Amino acid sequence: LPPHYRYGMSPPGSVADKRKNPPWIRRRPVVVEPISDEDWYLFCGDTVEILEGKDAGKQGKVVQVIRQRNWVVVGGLNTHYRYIGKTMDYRGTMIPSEAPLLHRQVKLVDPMDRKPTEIEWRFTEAGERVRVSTRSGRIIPKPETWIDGPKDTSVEDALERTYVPCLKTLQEEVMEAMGIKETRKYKKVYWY
Amino acid sequence: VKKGFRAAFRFQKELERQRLLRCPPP
Amino acid sequence: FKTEKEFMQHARKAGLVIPPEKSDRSIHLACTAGIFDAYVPPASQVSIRRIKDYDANFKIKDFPEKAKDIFIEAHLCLNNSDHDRLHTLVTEHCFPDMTWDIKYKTVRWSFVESLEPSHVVQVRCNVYGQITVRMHTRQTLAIYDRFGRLMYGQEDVPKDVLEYVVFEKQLPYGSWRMHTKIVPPWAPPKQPILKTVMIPGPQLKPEEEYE
Amino acid sequence: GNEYQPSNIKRKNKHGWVRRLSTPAGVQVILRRMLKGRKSLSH
Amino acid sequence: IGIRLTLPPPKVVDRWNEKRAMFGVYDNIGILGNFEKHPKELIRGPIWLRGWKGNELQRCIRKRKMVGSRMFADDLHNLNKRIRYLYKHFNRHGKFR
Amino acid sequence: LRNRVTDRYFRIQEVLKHARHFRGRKNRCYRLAVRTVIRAF
Amino acid sequence: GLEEFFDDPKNWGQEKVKSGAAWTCQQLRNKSNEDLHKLWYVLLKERNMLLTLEQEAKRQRLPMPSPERLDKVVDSMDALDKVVQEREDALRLLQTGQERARPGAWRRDIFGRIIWHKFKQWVIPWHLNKRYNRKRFFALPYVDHFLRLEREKRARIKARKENLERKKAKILLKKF
Amino acid sequence: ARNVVYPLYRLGGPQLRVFRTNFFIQLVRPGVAQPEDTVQFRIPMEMTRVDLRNYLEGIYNVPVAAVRTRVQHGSNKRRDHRNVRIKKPDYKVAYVQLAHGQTFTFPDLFPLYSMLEEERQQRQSSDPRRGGVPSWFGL
Amino acid sequence: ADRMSKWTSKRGPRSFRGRKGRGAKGIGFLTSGWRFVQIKEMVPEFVVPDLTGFKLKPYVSYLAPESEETPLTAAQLFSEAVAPAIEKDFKDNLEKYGFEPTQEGKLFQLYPRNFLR
RNA sequence: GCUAAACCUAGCCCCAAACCCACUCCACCUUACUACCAAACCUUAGCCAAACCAUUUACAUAAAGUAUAGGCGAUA
RNA sequence: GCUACCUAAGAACAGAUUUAUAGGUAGAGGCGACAAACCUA
RNA sequence: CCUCCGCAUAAGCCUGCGUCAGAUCACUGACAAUUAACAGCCCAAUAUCUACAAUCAACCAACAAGUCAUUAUUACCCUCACUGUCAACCCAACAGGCAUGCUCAUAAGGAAAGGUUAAAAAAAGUAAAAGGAAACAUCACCUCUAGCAUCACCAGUAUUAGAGGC
Ligand SMILES: [Mg+2]
Ligand SMILES: [Mg+2]
Ligand SMILES: [Mg+2]
Ligand SMILES: [Mg+2]
Ligand SMILES: [Mg+2]
Ligand SMILES: [Mg+2]
Ligand SMILES: [Mg+2]
Ligand SMILES: [Mg+2]
Ligand SMILES: [Mg+2]
Ligand SMILES: [Mg+2]
Repeated sequence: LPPHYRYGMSPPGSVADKRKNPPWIRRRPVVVEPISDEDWYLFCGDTVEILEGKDAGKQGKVVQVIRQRNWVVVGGLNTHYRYIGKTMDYRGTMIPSEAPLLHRQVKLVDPMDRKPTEIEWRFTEAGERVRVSTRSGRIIPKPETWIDGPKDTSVEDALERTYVPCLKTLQEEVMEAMGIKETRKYKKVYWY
Repeated sequence: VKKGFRAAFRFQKELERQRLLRCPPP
Repeated sequence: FKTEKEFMQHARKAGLVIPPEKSDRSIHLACTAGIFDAYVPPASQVSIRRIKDYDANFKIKDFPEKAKDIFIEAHLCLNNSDHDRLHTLVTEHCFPDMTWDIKYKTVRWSFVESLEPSHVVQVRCNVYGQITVRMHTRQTLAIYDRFGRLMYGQEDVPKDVLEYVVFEKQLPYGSWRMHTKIVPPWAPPKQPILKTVMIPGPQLKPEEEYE
Repeated sequence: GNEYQPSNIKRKNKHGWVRRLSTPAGVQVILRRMLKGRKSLSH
Repeated sequence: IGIRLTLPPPKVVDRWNEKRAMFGVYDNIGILGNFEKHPKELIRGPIWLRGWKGNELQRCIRKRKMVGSRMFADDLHNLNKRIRYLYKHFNRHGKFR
Repeated sequence: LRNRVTDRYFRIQEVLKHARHFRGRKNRCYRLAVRTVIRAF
Repeated sequence: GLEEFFDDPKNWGQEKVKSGAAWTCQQLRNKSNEDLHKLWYVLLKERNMLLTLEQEAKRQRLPMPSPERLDKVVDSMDALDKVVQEREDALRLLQTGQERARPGAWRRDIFGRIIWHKFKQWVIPWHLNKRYNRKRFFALPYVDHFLRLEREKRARIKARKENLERKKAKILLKKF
Repeated sequence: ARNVVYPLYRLGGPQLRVFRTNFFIQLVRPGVAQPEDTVQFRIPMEMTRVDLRNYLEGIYNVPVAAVRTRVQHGSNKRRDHRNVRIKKPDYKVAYVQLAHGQTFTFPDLFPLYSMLEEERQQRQSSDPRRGGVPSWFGL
Repeated sequence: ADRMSKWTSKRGPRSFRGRKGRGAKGIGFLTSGWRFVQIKEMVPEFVVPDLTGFKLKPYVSYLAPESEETPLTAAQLFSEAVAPAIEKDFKDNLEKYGFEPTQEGKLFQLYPRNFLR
């Protein structure tokens, strides 16, 4: 977007983002604390615990992760309760909408010890990079269909290694197939 | 935009006296 | 604007195509717009069995009074005018149902000993069951407002109040929260304010005619 | 007064790029605008 | 108006941190170290002006004769401009004559 | 600057508060205040 | 058959066109050249369907039924083009090995900068080319001060960005 | 045939064929009333009229008879937040009148919520005799 | 007195409009009577094949697996293409292997390129 | 009470070091952002200061601001 | 590119006329029916 | 009731009172437009003819002395590409101009009175007795310099070319 355009928990190109952060503004940036490139220690959906704030100590699940603001959306807690459908005379409906939380503001949960565990994205024989806990010997992996359409090519068709390597051009092979009988050749001109 | 840390405190003290004169407490 | 369809039609006329942005994030709401089954007052153990599969520790008879205490907390939510424990206590479907008319006013209501004891009636069941208690307690309410005029509700003498207050418990880490309050069509009439309010007639413009 | 009675043929003549690049002082003019970093590098 | 509105940002400044802790440590370098190296080299600062502190006109004169063949053309024209200015400035118009 | 002139509203309120019983536009601004107040003292 | 210039009439009004993902490049790389021609033509048809549908959606001033479908077909066509370019590049590398596919050179232009000019296929020769000889590709000494000035501007932007980055880093470390 | 130099051709060269022509096309509904025997398009910035005939004959084998070209300059009265002249996408449009009496009409293309549906219709609006008293209390 | 626009079609007088054009490639030549003759020789020629019976659909189904991005490395492709011929020939002068001295006689030469897109 | 005020932080500042910039396809010295037929170096000048004006006059530390030169008048 | 003067090559009705278009004369200048007038407030 | 305008091309600008909605004497965003026979955009070599104006062009009548033509020989086969087309438009004061073709008020086009009242001073018009003002250029002429050629004078030769005077 714009230089130092402030991203938010809404979509990265939303119209509501344009009523939130319009292109005509040059706002004050937020200070981003840089973490290591392989060290984005949050995965979408994993169970963690907020070590701070109201309802801390409970178990939540980070679903949305906008690495630009470097905050974590652990659903299950850390929410305000705000009306929606603010019409002219409609009574509205209160919804518990949840805002972000900082990466240093929450701790990932030990999958076997059921405790807030700070883990290191270490190496293994099977895995080159994987988060490995220090309080316990456990590796935290990332957690988690198609009906064919009328224009959908099957995998059975996709298994054909039909690119038999030749020394001729793609145009040449096609003309061999197409039967475009070439009479004249190109004349030699210079490079002015 | 005076880079300073005291004259602010002076104006804050004056404004607090103004707040006291605005409506004296019980 | 009138609703979503009116806004969309005047949007097409205004040409403002709302572009569909693909987002995985949704609302993890824990309230229900209504209840699974409303027990009409003057065999439901399947819902109790389905509820016991998740909680596995529930005494029905002792569930009421503390919830009544939570209901008393609702009175405290008006008596302290404290939306904090209110949002910590009841459902979001109840928060607008308990505050958006209650705000910008003073309420010093309270509950007192039951004319008739509350009895558990309801049981229900992306899982949220609903249990109601029929209660006839003593009430002491008064509608004080921006003018400070205590306007609706008797001053000191409590009155008998019977209703089927329904709380609800969702299924995560929470507990029962207040859902709604069943009032039958056979309920007694309420006492309104002493202020007289005009019901305006069908407002005819200078062109039409009045029937 | 209506002095500015411009015409496109004479405009691209007296202000174009070929004429402004025909003598090396104009090349210097092009370079001066370039280090000035404008957009309308010619006319 | 011309004042602040609130108390400004709280001046978190530790007066006893490490990058100021040695401020002048090992800086009596000459006579306390058997005359190996003077303090006149211990300064980490620009080579235009590392310890021959004349006037403003002198400051520019040293800047020229030290590093003039190392500047972009704007700095050379600038240094020449102010050098001409100062050479006119010293001996033309003032209070004492 | 390495220091700008920071004490203005305090200075002006030191100026004008010994003549705040006047009439006309000089009830307000520092120039009219100084002239009339100096005359008055 | 103009009937393909609109999409499948059955899917109209369904609010979404169930289309798969784009063809993977290496997966597409296993197909024959004749098959590549077939894929490119099918891509052309689907892309035309996408363009007509989107322009009509603007004409009807409504939302799009399958917004990702157009860009997905575009991306798949681009991947097929990447495969085609890879094969042509392998041919150019094997058969002669010249690096830039068009023959050309690096030289200097009348603005004094260093650039790479492209030769153009043209009939008459460089000893008689009435236009190419008019191309003043020579620079006498009168380009010196401007060239060094260009160096100066480049250096100014360079030191500016470096100072900005390191000072931002210093404030960042101050935040910890 | 856009975005590339075509090969140089001499008096008697080979027929410069194509392989995978990139010049995609877009044919829209007519805007004003038009005759039946012609369908127009927003062709891209490159190809010829005979090229449009050829591309149609390749894609669908249509009986192209007449071909038309008009250069709609994009407008230039619309400004950004920096207040600059920013011309729109200019476009050259074309029209192929098809033969043998064919006449193709424009296809008539483009011919959580329930919780709110249990809320907006279930408002239970404030009674006139209620007069602003909150209905959460039942007494 | 306006300059920031592009130099598209509409600039000035008649012939000043006449010379330049938008991004076409020329097709013909201008001869007597101000009459243009466009040869079928220099024209574009877009001959696509028949699309019937090709089982490769325009989109690919999501049920298929993923692979590794194997770029067409020139040495890798050259080895894969020339391995059997060289293996037989050494077990048995690169003209048998098809090395091209010059592409002066080929329809689709490479340096310069005469193919299209 | 309104207009208003106020707010940090964009990035600029100088230095340190270090030699840098120039090919998505394309087109680009003709009317630059269009695919096509028969020529280069030649001394910078001038004021200012002479209380006006003219010769004269600039465009690491140390000897030393001494030896050279001045309408022997200003200084360099 | 206005205007002054000239060239090229057109136009109108009665000349020391005006004008559509290109082009040329650069200040230490050109131009000037010489007004010590003009050459972009 | 106005129209010495108006309609077109030319130039010149660049979509600029088209459509669907907002609200800013009561402009903004999105969508759509202008489909060429007119006009440009040209013209395969080498040589060679090209005195007989135009004015209704036949007379008269001239001067300022004429604004338009191929031919010879050789080589040559394939056809409809590209780009302008809109509009209440352009330069300036915060009075005016615009080249050319048709209609000389007309088939086209246009509205000087926001609403009232009926003051003076002013501006414009109507009316008023009785009187009726109570120097530079230049033709002509003279003088002087210059006996002659390939970029002006001049493609000229002292009845010439240039410079002064009245
Ligand atoms: Mg056209
Ligand atoms: Mg002097
Ligand atoms: Mg002129
Ligand atoms: Mg024609
Ligand atoms: Mg028109
Ligand atoms: Mg009329
Ligand atoms: Mg009017
Ligand atoms: Mg009037
Ligand atoms: Mg009279
Ligand atoms: Mg009379």
